[PDB]
Amino acid sequence: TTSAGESADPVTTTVENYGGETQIQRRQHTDVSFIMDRFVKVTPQNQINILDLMQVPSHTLVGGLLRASTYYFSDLEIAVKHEGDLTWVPNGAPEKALDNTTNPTAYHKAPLTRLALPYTAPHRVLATVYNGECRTLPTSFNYGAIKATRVTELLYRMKRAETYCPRPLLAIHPTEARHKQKIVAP
Amino acid sequence: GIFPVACSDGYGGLVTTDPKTADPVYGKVFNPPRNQLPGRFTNLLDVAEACPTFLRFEGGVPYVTTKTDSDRVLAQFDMSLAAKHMSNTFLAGLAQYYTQYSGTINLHFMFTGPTDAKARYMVAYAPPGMEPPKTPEAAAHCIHAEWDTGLNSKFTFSIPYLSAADYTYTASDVAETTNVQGWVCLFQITHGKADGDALVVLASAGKDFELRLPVDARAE
Amino acid sequence: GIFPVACSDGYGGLVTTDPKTADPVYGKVFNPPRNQLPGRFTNLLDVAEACPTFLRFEGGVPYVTTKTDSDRVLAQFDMSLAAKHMSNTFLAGLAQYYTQYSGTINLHFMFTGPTDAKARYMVAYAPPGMEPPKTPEAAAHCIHAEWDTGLNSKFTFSIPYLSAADYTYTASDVAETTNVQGWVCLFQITHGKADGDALVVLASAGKDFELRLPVDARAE
Amino acid sequence: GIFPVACSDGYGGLVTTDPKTADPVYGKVFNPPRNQLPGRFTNLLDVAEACPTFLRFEGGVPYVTTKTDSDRVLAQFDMSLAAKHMSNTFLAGLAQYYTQYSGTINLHFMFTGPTDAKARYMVAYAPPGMEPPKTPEAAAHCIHAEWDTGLNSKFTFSIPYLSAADYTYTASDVAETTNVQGWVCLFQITHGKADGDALVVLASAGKDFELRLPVDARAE
Amino acid sequence: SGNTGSIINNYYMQQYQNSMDTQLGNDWFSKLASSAFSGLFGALLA
Amino acid sequence: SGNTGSIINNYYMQQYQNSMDTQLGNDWFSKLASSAFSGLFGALLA
Amino acid sequence: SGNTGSIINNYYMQQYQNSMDTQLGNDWFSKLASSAFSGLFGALLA
Repeated sequence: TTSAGESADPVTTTVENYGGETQIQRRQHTDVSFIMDRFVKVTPQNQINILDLMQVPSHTLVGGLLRASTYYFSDLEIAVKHEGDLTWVPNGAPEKALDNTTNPTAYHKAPLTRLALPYTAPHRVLATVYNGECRTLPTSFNYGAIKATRVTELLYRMKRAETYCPRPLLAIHPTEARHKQKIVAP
Repeated sequence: GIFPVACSDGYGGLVTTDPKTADPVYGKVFNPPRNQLPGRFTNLLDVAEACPTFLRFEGGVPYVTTKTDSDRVLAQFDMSLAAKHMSNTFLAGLAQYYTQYSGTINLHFMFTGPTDAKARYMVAYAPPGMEPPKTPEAAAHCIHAEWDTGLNSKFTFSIPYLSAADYTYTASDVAETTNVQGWVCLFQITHGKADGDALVVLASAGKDFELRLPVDARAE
Repeated sequence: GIFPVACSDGYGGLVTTDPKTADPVYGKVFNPPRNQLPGRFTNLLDVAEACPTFLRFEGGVPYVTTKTDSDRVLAQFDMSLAAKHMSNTFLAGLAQYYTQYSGTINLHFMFTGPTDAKARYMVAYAPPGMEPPKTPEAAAHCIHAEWDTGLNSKFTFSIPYLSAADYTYTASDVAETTNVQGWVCLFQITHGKADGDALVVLASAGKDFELRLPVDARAE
Repeated sequence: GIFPVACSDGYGGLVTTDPKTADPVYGKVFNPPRNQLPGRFTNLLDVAEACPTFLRFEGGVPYVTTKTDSDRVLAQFDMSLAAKHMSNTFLAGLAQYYTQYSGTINLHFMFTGPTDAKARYMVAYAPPGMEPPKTPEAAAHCIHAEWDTGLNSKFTFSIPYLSAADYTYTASDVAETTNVQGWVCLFQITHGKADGDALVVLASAGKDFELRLPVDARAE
Repeated sequence: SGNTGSIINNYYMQQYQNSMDTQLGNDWFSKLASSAFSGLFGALLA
Repeated sequence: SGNTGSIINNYYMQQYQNSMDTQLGNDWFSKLASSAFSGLFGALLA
Repeated sequence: SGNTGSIINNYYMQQYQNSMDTQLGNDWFSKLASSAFSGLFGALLA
């Protein structure tokens, strides 16, 4: 079809224009909830870890896709391998609170602790990018913090995720005409 | 007596993808209200259909300029989401996290020359199995569309999904020397004084484009 | 056969906060009756609203005395539940066990001078973003109330919750040099022979004051 | 309190055959459509009844040729699914994965000689307990059928299941020197000029043939 | 009713899980806080 | 339906336990085996 | 609703398993993608 390209109203032509037939699509794997809802590994600090989703690397599926939104909301699950007992404290707690066991403390049980945590920030949504200083993000943008004698593995999993205002999602830039890879084959 | 149970071997380890939820530890929290925030999106392909993003041509530019020489090929590239020409589009940024796709991909072409520059263009889909056409005339035998410039600056064309299997791979295997899904071929039929003008091109997902089988593979 | 079950990794450790109960071991005990005992309270904020407690002013006294000199500031302090001026109130004793709040805090002012001592006072809320006003006149542009002495000795004013976010922190971060939630400013407009008389001030929770997200942080 | 349970000894190990399923880890996948593909089969014995396959006779050939000499035995072999004569049929390839069977096995005989070659044949089932008959005449006392050549080239005969027990073994024990289920005996009554012509024979499962008790025993 | 959140019913009787209360014959601070005067007391103008 | 024998219902949805089939638009060997000729073809006598 | 697939109901109340949402007073890209023009714009011939 021709159209006015200056305008920005979306134009979606179909193969019917030259005699084909549009087929049915099933798009549940690109549903935001579904796709954000799986664990991703972060490298932990030894003891105090503040729970901040911007720690997940930007090349991972969850990091790539979280950065493709500018505001988001979710609850959280974490799975942690740690020595000692693990204390979590909510958003806004003094760091010293991480040593008081009436704050949610999970006693060590091999091999790891899986915990469901609520969204706890004072904001109606959080953001992956914030134009206040222009890199740094307000300190209230976090899900609390955890502490144990040593934490060895930390994985985050976003629950009930919502995303607002999409932002660039970039693939590898190939050096040759196609990015070629060894694909799993018999 | 109490209820007897078999704790079964092979079940129970943490799976990073499992369909179950953790036990809660901190109840009763009510959130700030956020109903009606602008800009929500629910499915990554709604934004892939509604927002076309630019292709990348030699030189790192999103356009092709009209040539004034006997060669009428403006661009020819692998119909592959791993193609270099597609590598800055949102569609390619999405496609790297899935292993298979099918359905339509739409190409948009917008003429940027002045009011007294005119041209006529042709886009053709060349399916795998023969070398891609090098001339408008050999390419006329392919599925193709031709158009010219005028009051409307943009033309959009659906590349059809055509394959032996029902899905194709979004990645390209290092063994695959010829592109498995064919080529798109953009030609210039002629122009009247359009030398140096740019045709900019974008790509977006069609109505039945579909990505399935999420995969995380390093990549960014 | 018996019922198969997956004992799941990552579940089952004791959590100091969990929503479940222990198994009982000593049944059938009936308690002494205690229905109708006086003085029950169910929610710590019912007593924070119904019982105002005293503020603390320089010198460790719950009042401010009228000054007879050109300086009309009777008191100026951070609208913070971690303020020194608030540090002996029940509201501050409660607030240290939660990380966020919002809603109204009420201030009460009671004149204690003799029948022939008169004064007129002003309380203003100065929001963050500018230095707090130093004079009644600069402060007149803020939300403010003014009153004088007479047969009723007390005046009560609601400090409004005003913030970009819907909740604020009850603690004060060591990074935060300027108080994040503004100042309350108490001024004396004038007095007639009230030199040395004390205005005592108390604080209580307003109707929509709310504390959420319990935290234990050493502190007492 | 929580629900008490006895984790029972002796239950819970992986069994390679158990009747239960694993926990899923990758949901929501929809397959390419495959309804109506040609050639489906649901039960291995539907193809064992509908497709007869060839017997193997001395020399590695699927036929027996008419003899012109006083010996009228064309073939005699153990009614055993482990018989050499049965060892290339699909029925024997199936039977090695089960330990017991019962029911009918059908033999098919097809004459391949020219239009002026004629013969008359006899097939007999000789039950265990006596040596198999060596002549058409001794064999006439067995269950038997006789037929001749003509417009129809094929004749089919059901070997009956006859045994003391209700099932028999598909394998043959190294202790069993005499075949436990008897013999099938194929004779030539006479021929008119059929010297050298071949009778080819196939076997298929009868209507009530049944294999039970799956077993994997190396074997191929 | 405090910090408890299981939807299914306890396996043990109530008489084993807790002590049982007996009767003879937010109560006060709730009533107190609800009775608070929230008016004005002057004549209001504008 | 293969080798499965639990009477109670699966804890996971069907959409997680198996792939889901889609439609477009013992089948053959069963029909084939049922159509087999089981008669005689002569005239029978006695 | 994301990646979850148990058929039976959660043992914990919803108020413990998740935070609760409050109200005041694919939304935009879905509406946007549905409004896309899919026609022609010329006169069509044949």
